[PDB]
Amino acid sequence: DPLNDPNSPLAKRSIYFDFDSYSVKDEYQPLMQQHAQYLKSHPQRHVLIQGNTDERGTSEYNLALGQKRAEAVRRAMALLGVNDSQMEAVSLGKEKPQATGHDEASWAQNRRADLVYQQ
Repeated sequence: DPLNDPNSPLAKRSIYFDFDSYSVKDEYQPLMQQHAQYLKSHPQRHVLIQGNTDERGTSEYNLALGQKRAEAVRRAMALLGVNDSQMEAVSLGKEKPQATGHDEASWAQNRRADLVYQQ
């Protein structure tokens, strides 16, 4: 399975965002296409799409922002013909920071949406 191959273009599972943005930049079209193709061709495969934010701003603000990030990714794959039934958009807000520093580098790493492929 390509989903288990670390050299497959499918190994890349994170989309990053600008400050305060939920726009999925153009550079991510081929990655969305790769994942979409995998999904459409494997009807049984389910992906959890988790939106994350950096720590700046309110708990509620960043929960809402994280949601919009996960939805932006789902939507981009929706548009490529993936069934809604294989996709779930959720938000972790600022609660699961991947980098734990308090600077531009850590924040940028946390303004992120991950494709979490289900067992």
